[PDB]
Amino acid sequence: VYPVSVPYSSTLSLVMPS
Amino acid sequence: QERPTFYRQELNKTIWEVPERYQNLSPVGSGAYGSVCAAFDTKTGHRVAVKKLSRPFQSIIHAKRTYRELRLLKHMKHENVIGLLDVFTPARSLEEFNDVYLVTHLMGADLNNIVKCQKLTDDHVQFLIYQILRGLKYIHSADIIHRDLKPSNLAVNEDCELKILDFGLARHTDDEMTGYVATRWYRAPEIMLNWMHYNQTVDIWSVGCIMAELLTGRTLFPGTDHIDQLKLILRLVGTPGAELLKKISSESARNYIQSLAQMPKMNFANVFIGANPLAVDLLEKMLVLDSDKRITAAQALAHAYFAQYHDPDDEPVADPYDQSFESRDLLIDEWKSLTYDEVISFVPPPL
Ligand SMILES: Nc1nccc(-c2c(-c3ccc(F)cc3)ncn2C2CCNCC2)n1
Repeated sequence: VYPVSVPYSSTLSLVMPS
Repeated sequence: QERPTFYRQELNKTIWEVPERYQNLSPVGSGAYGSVCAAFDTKTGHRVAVKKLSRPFQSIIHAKRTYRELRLLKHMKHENVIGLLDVFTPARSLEEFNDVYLVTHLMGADLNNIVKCQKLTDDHVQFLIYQILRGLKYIHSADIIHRDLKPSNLAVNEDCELKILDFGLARHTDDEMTGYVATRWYRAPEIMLNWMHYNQTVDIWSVGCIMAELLTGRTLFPGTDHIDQLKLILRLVGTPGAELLKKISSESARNYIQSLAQMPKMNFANVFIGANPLAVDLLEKMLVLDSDKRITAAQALAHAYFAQYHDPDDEPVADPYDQSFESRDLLIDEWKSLTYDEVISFVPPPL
Protein backbone atom coordinates (compact mmCIF):
# COMPACT_ATOMS: atom_id res chain seq x y z
CA VAL A 1 0.00 0.00 0.00
CA TYR A 2 1.23 3.41 -1.16
CA PRO A 3 -1.28 6.02 -0.10
CA VAL A 4 -1.03 9.26 -2.12
CA SER A 5 0.46 12.30 -0.43
CA VAL A 6 -2.64 14.38 -1.00
CA PRO A 7 -5.90 12.48 -1.47
CA TYR A 8 -7.80 13.33 -4.61
CA SER A 9 -11.15 15.16 -4.23
CA SER A 10 -13.42 14.91 -7.28
CA THR A 11 -2.21 28.31 -10.69
CA LEU A 12 0.40 25.67 -9.71
CA SER A 13 3.54 26.35 -7.78
CA LEU A 14 6.51 24.45 -6.37
CA VAL A 15 8.73 25.55 -3.50
CA MET A 16 12.51 25.29 -4.06
CA PRO A 17 14.44 23.24 -1.37
CA SER A 18 16.70 26.20 -0.43
CA GLN B 1 29.66 39.21 -34.38
CA GLU B 2 33.15 39.68 -32.81
CA ARG B 3 34.68 37.72 -29.88
CA PRO B 4 33.26 38.75 -26.56
CA THR B 5 35.38 39.91 -23.64
CA PHE B 6 35.99 37.08 -21.22
CA TYR B 7 36.90 37.07 -17.52
CA ARG B 8 38.36 34.42 -15.28
CA GLN B 9 37.62 33.12 -11.80
CA GLU B 10 37.93 29.82 -9.90
CA LEU B 11 34.77 27.70 -9.43
CA ASN B 12 34.67 24.03 -8.38
CA LYS B 13 38.45 24.07 -8.39
CA THR B 14 39.08 25.09 -12.03
CA ILE B 15 39.38 28.30 -13.89
CA TRP B 16 36.12 29.21 -15.43
CA GLU B 17 36.72 31.64 -18.32
CA VAL B 18 33.42 33.10 -19.54
CA PRO B 19 32.08 36.10 -21.44
CA GLU B 20 31.40 39.12 -19.30
CA ARG B 21 27.72 38.80 -20.15
CA TYR B 22 27.61 36.07 -17.41
CA GLN B 23 27.71 37.48 -13.92
CA ASN B 24 27.32 36.32 -10.31
CA LEU B 25 28.34 32.71 -11.03
CA SER B 26 27.17 30.35 -8.33
CA PRO B 27 27.87 26.63 -8.12
CA VAL B 28 24.61 24.70 -8.10
CA GLY B 29 25.89 21.07 -8.42
CA SER B 30 27.21 18.45 -10.89
CA GLY B 31 25.91 17.90 -14.42
CA ALA B 32 26.52 15.01 -16.83
CA TYR B 33 30.35 14.97 -17.25
CA GLY B 34 30.55 18.56 -16.01
CA SER B 35 29.58 20.96 -13.30
CA VAL B 36 26.95 23.70 -13.32
CA CYS B 37 26.93 27.32 -12.17
CA ALA B 38 23.92 29.61 -12.02
CA ALA B 39 24.46 33.14 -13.46
CA PHE B 40 22.69 36.28 -14.63
CA ASP B 41 23.04 37.01 -18.36
CA THR B 42 23.21 40.76 -19.08
CA LYS B 43 22.41 40.07 -22.70
CA THR B 44 19.07 38.26 -22.56
CA GLY B 45 18.28 39.33 -18.99
CA HIS B 46 17.63 35.68 -18.01
CA ARG B 47 19.07 33.72 -15.23
CA VAL B 48 20.98 30.90 -16.86
CA ALA B 49 22.80 27.68 -16.03
CA VAL B 50 26.37 27.33 -17.36
CA LYS B 51 27.80 23.85 -17.56
CA LYS B 52 31.52 23.48 -17.99
CA LEU B 53 32.51 20.02 -19.22
CA SER B 54 35.12 18.15 -17.19
CA ARG B 55 37.96 16.94 -19.49
CA PRO B 56 35.76 16.75 -22.59
CA PHE B 57 38.51 15.25 -24.73
CA GLN B 58 40.29 12.94 -22.38
CA SER B 59 39.62 9.76 -24.35
CA ILE B 60 38.01 8.83 -27.63
CA ILE B 61 34.80 7.77 -25.84
CA HIS B 62 34.67 11.06 -23.91
CA ALA B 63 35.36 13.16 -27.00
CA LYS B 64 32.58 11.46 -28.95
CA ARG B 65 30.22 11.88 -26.06
CA THR B 66 31.12 15.58 -25.83
CA TYR B 67 30.28 15.76 -29.56
CA ARG B 68 27.05 13.79 -29.05
CA GLU B 69 25.92 16.04 -26.23
CA LEU B 70 26.59 19.27 -28.17
CA ARG B 71 24.82 17.94 -31.28
CA LEU B 72 21.81 16.92 -29.16
CA LEU B 73 21.53 20.24 -27.28
CA LYS B 74 21.77 22.19 -30.55
CA HIS B 75 18.97 20.15 -32.10
CA MET B 76 16.40 20.36 -29.26
CA LYS B 77 14.04 23.33 -29.54
CA HIS B 78 11.08 22.54 -27.33
CA GLU B 79 9.64 24.06 -24.22
CA ASN B 80 9.88 20.86 -22.17
CA VAL B 81 13.43 19.86 -23.28
CA ILE B 82 16.71 21.54 -22.24
CA GLY B 83 18.08 23.58 -25.17
CA LEU B 84 21.01 25.93 -25.78
CA LEU B 85 20.97 29.71 -25.22
CA ASP B 86 24.74 29.71 -25.89
CA VAL B 87 27.82 27.50 -26.29
CA PHE B 88 31.30 28.96 -26.00
CA THR B 89 34.95 28.26 -25.58
CA PRO B 90 37.73 30.71 -24.54
CA ALA B 91 39.88 29.13 -27.25
CA ARG B 92 40.67 31.44 -30.21
CA SER B 93 41.70 28.56 -32.45
CA LEU B 94 41.26 24.82 -32.81
CA GLU B 95 44.87 24.52 -31.72
CA GLU B 96 44.06 25.92 -28.31
CA PHE B 97 40.53 24.42 -28.02
CA ASN B 98 40.18 22.59 -24.71
CA ASP B 99 37.00 23.55 -22.91
CA VAL B 100 33.29 23.59 -23.67
CA TYR B 101 30.72 25.64 -21.82
CA LEU B 102 26.95 25.14 -22.36
CA VAL B 103 24.27 27.59 -21.41
CA THR B 104 20.50 27.14 -21.00
CA HIS B 105 17.80 28.85 -19.02
CA LEU B 106 18.06 28.44 -15.23
CA MET B 107 15.67 25.99 -13.64
CA GLY B 108 15.28 26.15 -9.93
CA ALA B 109 15.42 22.46 -8.95
CA ASP B 110 14.92 18.86 -10.06
CA LEU B 111 12.10 16.47 -9.16
CA ASN B 112 14.29 14.59 -6.69
CA ASN B 113 14.55 17.81 -4.64
CA ILE B 114 10.78 18.40 -4.93
CA VAL B 115 9.66 14.89 -4.00
CA LYS B 116 11.92 14.85 -0.99
CA CYS B 117 10.70 18.16 0.42
CA GLN B 118 7.09 18.65 -0.45
CA LYS B 119 3.82 16.80 -1.00
CA LEU B 120 2.39 17.08 -4.52
CA THR B 121 -1.30 17.36 -5.24
CA ASP B 122 -3.00 15.43 -7.99
CA ASP B 123 -3.07 18.73 -9.94
CA HIS B 124 0.73 19.02 -9.69
CA VAL B 125 1.15 15.48 -10.89
CA GLN B 126 -1.14 16.11 -13.92
CA PHE B 127 0.83 19.11 -15.16
CA LEU B 128 4.25 17.52 -14.44
CA ILE B 129 3.61 14.20 -16.15
CA TYR B 130 1.95 16.08 -19.04
CA GLN B 131 5.16 18.11 -19.65
CA ILE B 132 7.35 15.02 -19.42
CA LEU B 133 5.20 13.30 -22.01
CA ARG B 134 5.03 16.38 -24.24
CA GLY B 135 8.79 16.59 -24.23
CA LEU B 136 9.15 12.86 -24.78
CA LYS B 137 6.88 12.87 -27.87
CA TYR B 138 9.22 15.43 -29.34
CA ILE B 139 12.48 13.52 -28.43
CA HIS B 140 11.03 10.20 -29.70
CA SER B 141 10.05 11.86 -33.01
CA ALA B 142 13.73 12.54 -33.68
CA ASP B 143 14.50 8.79 -33.21
CA ILE B 144 16.16 9.46 -29.86
CA ILE B 145 15.39 7.59 -26.67
CA HIS B 146 16.25 9.18 -23.33
CA ARG B 147 17.33 5.90 -21.73
CA ASP B 148 17.71 7.41 -18.20
CA LEU B 149 14.52 9.15 -17.18
CA LYS B 150 14.45 9.65 -13.40
CA PRO B 151 13.55 12.55 -11.07
CA SER B 152 17.03 14.04 -10.94
CA ASN B 153 16.88 14.37 -14.75
CA LEU B 154 13.70 16.41 -14.80
CA ALA B 155 14.39 20.12 -14.14
CA VAL B 156 11.59 22.28 -12.53
CA ASN B 157 10.93 25.81 -11.48
CA GLU B 158 8.62 27.68 -9.09
CA ASP B 159 5.73 27.82 -11.56
CA CYS B 160 5.72 24.01 -11.94
CA GLU B 161 7.24 24.12 -15.49
CA LEU B 162 9.46 21.22 -16.39
CA LYS B 163 12.27 20.36 -18.81
CA ILE B 164 13.84 17.00 -19.57
CA LEU B 165 17.65 16.93 -19.48
CA ASP B 166 20.53 14.48 -19.92
CA PHE B 167 18.74 12.74 -22.88
CA GLY B 168 20.39 10.14 -25.03
CA LEU B 169 23.98 10.69 -23.75
CA ALA B 170 25.03 7.51 -21.97
CA ARG B 171 25.52 3.95 -23.38
CA HIS B 172 25.43 0.73 -21.35
CA THR B 173 28.99 -0.24 -22.20
CA ASP B 174 30.27 3.09 -20.61
CA ASP B 175 32.49 2.56 -17.45
CA GLU B 176 32.04 4.08 -13.95
CA MET B 177 28.43 4.82 -14.86
CA THR B 178 27.40 7.50 -12.33
CA GLY B 179 23.80 7.54 -11.17
CA TYR B 180 23.52 3.77 -11.76
CA VAL B 181 21.75 3.03 -8.45
CA ALA B 182 18.83 5.40 -9.00
CA THR B 183 18.77 4.61 -12.69
CA ARG B 184 17.94 0.93 -11.89
CA TRP B 185 14.82 1.94 -10.01
CA TYR B 186 13.32 3.59 -13.09
CA ARG B 187 14.49 1.31 -15.85
CA ALA B 188 12.26 -0.87 -17.97
CA PRO B 189 12.55 -4.57 -17.20
CA GLU B 190 13.52 -5.47 -20.74
CA ILE B 191 16.77 -3.46 -20.62
CA MET B 192 17.77 -4.19 -17.08
CA LEU B 193 20.53 -6.53 -18.26
CA ASN B 194 20.87 -6.51 -22.11
CA TRP B 195 19.76 -4.11 -24.89
CA MET B 196 19.29 -6.47 -27.70
CA HIS B 197 15.51 -5.94 -27.90
CA TYR B 198 13.80 -2.76 -26.89
CA ASN B 199 11.95 0.22 -28.23
CA GLN B 200 11.26 3.80 -27.30
CA THR B 201 8.60 2.80 -24.75
CA VAL B 202 11.43 1.91 -22.30
CA ASP B 203 11.12 5.61 -21.49
CA ILE B 204 7.34 5.28 -20.69
CA TRP B 205 8.12 2.67 -18.04
CA SER B 206 10.37 5.21 -16.36
CA VAL B 207 7.53 7.81 -16.57
CA GLY B 208 5.17 5.37 -14.82
CA CYS B 209 7.73 4.93 -12.06
CA ILE B 210 8.21 8.71 -11.71
CA MET B 211 4.46 9.42 -11.66
CA ALA B 212 3.85 6.84 -8.92
CA GLU B 213 6.59 8.47 -6.88
CA LEU B 214 5.25 12.03 -7.39
CA LEU B 215 1.85 10.81 -6.17
CA THR B 216 3.05 9.00 -3.11
CA GLY B 217 6.36 10.57 -2.28
CA ARG B 218 7.99 7.14 -2.36
CA THR B 219 10.15 5.32 -4.89
CA LEU B 220 7.99 2.59 -6.43
CA PHE B 221 10.61 -0.10 -7.03
CA PRO B 222 13.77 0.61 -5.08
CA GLY B 223 15.60 -2.66 -5.73
CA THR B 224 19.05 -3.49 -4.45
CA ASP B 225 20.10 -5.58 -7.44
CA HIS B 226 18.66 -7.12 -10.63
CA ILE B 227 16.86 -10.02 -8.79
CA ASP B 228 15.38 -7.79 -6.12
CA GLN B 229 14.24 -5.21 -8.70
CA LEU B 230 12.46 -7.85 -10.79
CA LYS B 231 10.77 -9.29 -7.63
CA LEU B 232 9.56 -5.83 -6.64
CA ILE B 233 8.18 -5.23 -10.13
CA LEU B 234 6.41 -8.61 -10.44
CA ARG B 235 4.90 -8.19 -6.96
CA LEU B 236 2.86 -5.32 -8.44
CA VAL B 237 2.27 -6.26 -12.07
CA GLY B 238 2.10 -10.05 -11.55
CA THR B 239 4.24 -12.90 -12.82
CA PRO B 240 3.88 -13.10 -16.64
CA GLY B 241 3.86 -16.16 -18.91
CA ALA B 242 7.08 -18.12 -19.49
CA GLU B 243 8.03 -16.54 -22.81
CA LEU B 244 7.69 -12.93 -21.57
CA LEU B 245 9.39 -13.80 -18.23
CA LYS B 246 12.44 -15.00 -20.20
CA LYS B 247 12.69 -11.69 -22.06
CA ILE B 248 13.01 -9.77 -18.80
CA SER B 249 15.23 -11.97 -16.67
CA SER B 250 18.55 -13.57 -16.31
CA GLU B 251 18.54 -17.31 -15.63
CA SER B 252 19.40 -16.64 -11.96
CA ALA B 253 16.60 -14.12 -11.49
CA ARG B 254 14.16 -16.28 -13.33
CA ASN B 255 15.11 -19.15 -11.00
CA TYR B 256 14.64 -16.93 -7.94
CA ILE B 257 11.21 -15.80 -9.18
CA GLN B 258 10.16 -19.37 -9.89
CA SER B 259 11.25 -20.56 -6.41
CA LEU B 260 8.35 -18.42 -5.15
CA ALA B 261 4.66 -18.97 -5.84
CA GLN B 262 3.21 -17.22 -8.82
CA MET B 263 2.35 -13.55 -7.97
CA PRO B 264 -0.98 -12.25 -9.12
CA LYS B 265 -1.54 -8.86 -10.65
CA MET B 266 -2.37 -6.20 -8.06
CA ASN B 267 -5.22 -3.84 -8.77
CA PHE B 268 -3.50 -0.48 -8.78
CA ALA B 269 -6.55 1.17 -7.15
CA ASN B 270 -5.86 -0.85 -3.99
CA VAL B 271 -2.18 0.10 -3.96
CA PHE B 272 -2.32 3.88 -4.64
CA ILE B 273 -4.86 4.74 -1.95
CA GLY B 274 -6.65 8.06 -2.42
CA ALA B 275 -5.47 8.56 -5.97
CA ASN B 276 -7.44 9.99 -8.85
CA PRO B 277 -9.06 7.06 -10.67
CA LEU B 278 -7.68 8.50 -13.96
CA ALA B 279 -4.16 8.68 -12.54
CA VAL B 280 -4.50 5.02 -11.58
CA ASP B 281 -5.76 4.12 -15.07
CA LEU B 282 -2.82 5.67 -16.92
CA LEU B 283 -0.35 4.04 -14.51
CA GLU B 284 -1.94 0.72 -15.56
CA LYS B 285 -1.14 1.52 -19.25
CA MET B 286 2.42 2.61 -18.50
CA LEU B 287 3.60 -0.09 -16.09
CA VAL B 288 3.06 -3.09 -18.30
CA LEU B 289 5.72 -5.70 -18.96
CA ASP B 290 4.91 -6.31 -22.63
CA SER B 291 6.69 -3.50 -24.38
CA ASP B 292 4.61 -4.04 -27.54
CA LYS B 293 1.53 -3.21 -25.46
CA ARG B 294 3.00 -0.39 -23.48
CA ILE B 295 1.48 2.97 -24.37
CA THR B 296 3.49 5.55 -26.34
CA ALA B 297 4.13 9.19 -25.39
CA ALA B 298 1.68 10.37 -28.14
CA GLN B 299 -1.02 7.95 -26.94
CA ALA B 300 -0.51 8.84 -23.27
CA LEU B 301 -1.01 12.57 -24.00
CA ALA B 302 -4.57 11.83 -25.24
CA HIS B 303 -5.38 10.01 -22.01
CA ALA B 304 -8.20 11.70 -20.13
CA TYR B 305 -5.99 12.38 -17.14
CA PHE B 306 -4.54 15.20 -19.35
CA ALA B 307 -7.90 16.67 -20.51
CA GLN B 308 -7.11 20.07 -19.02
CA TYR B 309 -3.80 20.32 -20.93
CA HIS B 310 -3.96 17.99 -23.97
CA ASP B 311 -3.83 19.67 -27.37
CA PRO B 312 -2.74 17.79 -30.54
CA ASP B 313 -1.90 20.95 -32.48
CA ASP B 314 0.31 22.24 -29.64
CA GLU B 315 2.36 19.13 -29.00
CA PRO B 316 5.04 19.37 -31.71
CA VAL B 317 7.47 16.90 -33.24
CA ALA B 318 11.13 17.44 -34.16
CA ASP B 319 13.08 18.31 -37.23
CA PRO B 320 14.98 15.29 -38.48
CA TYR B 321 18.20 14.64 -36.55
CA ASP B 322 21.41 13.43 -38.35
CA GLN B 323 22.83 10.63 -36.17
CA SER B 324 25.14 9.37 -38.91
CA PHE B 325 28.15 10.41 -36.68
CA GLU B 326 27.28 7.56 -34.27
CA SER B 327 28.58 5.01 -36.75
CA ARG B 328 31.99 6.76 -37.11
CA ASP B 329 35.39 5.86 -35.61
CA LEU B 330 37.56 8.89 -35.04
CA LEU B 331 40.55 9.90 -32.91
CA ILE B 332 40.35 12.39 -30.07
CA ASP B 333 41.54 15.26 -32.20
CA GLU B 334 39.02 14.51 -34.94
CA TRP B 335 36.01 14.49 -32.56
CA LYS B 336 37.47 17.67 -31.14
CA SER B 337 37.70 19.32 -34.48
CA LEU B 338 34.07 18.32 -35.19
CA THR B 339 32.99 19.62 -31.80
CA TYR B 340 34.85 22.89 -32.51
CA ASP B 341 32.97 23.32 -35.82
CA GLU B 342 29.72 22.91 -33.95
CA VAL B 343 30.72 25.54 -31.33
CA ILE B 344 31.61 28.05 -34.00
CA SER B 345 28.50 27.36 -36.13
CA PHE B 346 26.06 27.87 -33.24
CA VAL B 347 23.31 30.46 -33.82
CA PRO B 348 21.58 31.75 -30.71
CA PRO B 349 17.84 32.22 -30.16
CA PRO B 350 16.53 35.55 -31.42
CA LEU B 351 15.34 37.25 -28.21
N1 LIG C 1 19.82 24.68 -12.37
C1 LIG C 1 19.93 24.19 -13.59
N2 LIG C 1 19.17 24.74 -14.56
C2 LIG C 1 19.27 24.25 -15.85
C3 LIG C 1 20.13 23.17 -16.11
C4 LIG C 1 20.91 22.62 -15.09
C5 LIG C 1 21.72 21.55 -15.35
C6 LIG C 1 22.41 21.16 -16.46
C7 LIG C 1 22.67 21.84 -17.59
C8 LIG C 1 22.65 21.18 -18.81
C9 LIG C 1 22.94 21.83 -19.99
C10 LIG C 1 23.30 23.19 -19.97
F1 LIG C 1 23.58 23.80 -21.17
C11 LIG C 1 23.38 23.86 -18.77
C12 LIG C 1 23.08 23.19 -17.58
N3 LIG C 1 23.01 19.95 -16.24
C13 LIG C 1 22.62 19.56 -15.03
N4 LIG C 1 21.80 20.50 -14.49
C14 LIG C 1 21.16 20.45 -13.14
C15 LIG C 1 20.04 19.45 -13.03
C16 LIG C 1 20.26 18.56 -11.79
N5 LIG C 1 20.59 19.37 -10.60
C17 LIG C 1 21.58 20.43 -10.86
C18 LIG C 1 22.20 20.13 -12.15
N6 LIG C 1 20.79 23.17 -13.85
